[PDB]
Amino acid sequence: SKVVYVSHDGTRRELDVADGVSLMQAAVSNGIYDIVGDCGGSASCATCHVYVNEAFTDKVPAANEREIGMLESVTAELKPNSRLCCQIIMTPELDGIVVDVPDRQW
Ligand code: FES
Repeated sequence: SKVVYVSHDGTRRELDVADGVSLMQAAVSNGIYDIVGDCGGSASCATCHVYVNEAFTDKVPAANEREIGMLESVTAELKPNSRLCCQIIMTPELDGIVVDVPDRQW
């Protein structure tokens, strides 16, 4: 399924992500350098921060308590649509999802 990672300067990078793969994993294994994913996807670091386009924030599972706590420590601006993309699992239902990546993770 399609996922578009828009870098902070506007570059739209599209990837085909298989079902069950997190957006963080697909990102770090396909050159999306603006996403670090340091902890490996256990909602333990804040380095996979992205802004989910509002047309999809409702189709994606709500952030659990751990993510909510971790998001408080994001280094870039924290927005209402901020999410740790390691917590977003790709599914056909999300095909076309767009996420904007901040200018910093650390
Ligand atoms: S990869 Fe660490 S919180 Fe997402």
